[PDB]
Amino acid sequence: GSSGSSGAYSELQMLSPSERQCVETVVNMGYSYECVLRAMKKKGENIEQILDYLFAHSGPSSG
Repeated sequence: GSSGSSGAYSELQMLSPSERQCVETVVNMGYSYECVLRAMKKKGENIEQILDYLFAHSGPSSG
């Protein structure tokens, strides 16, 4: 799912099924979209990772 050269941020608008779930997932866990988004593009594809990175920014609150 890619071809159009021009249009990067466009993805955000219509992310993929793997990215959407990633975001949504965490977003559901009780996180932000922007952060998660970045984290996702930072850590890539790996909730755990995104979580590890997220926590960093996020505050320590288990439960």
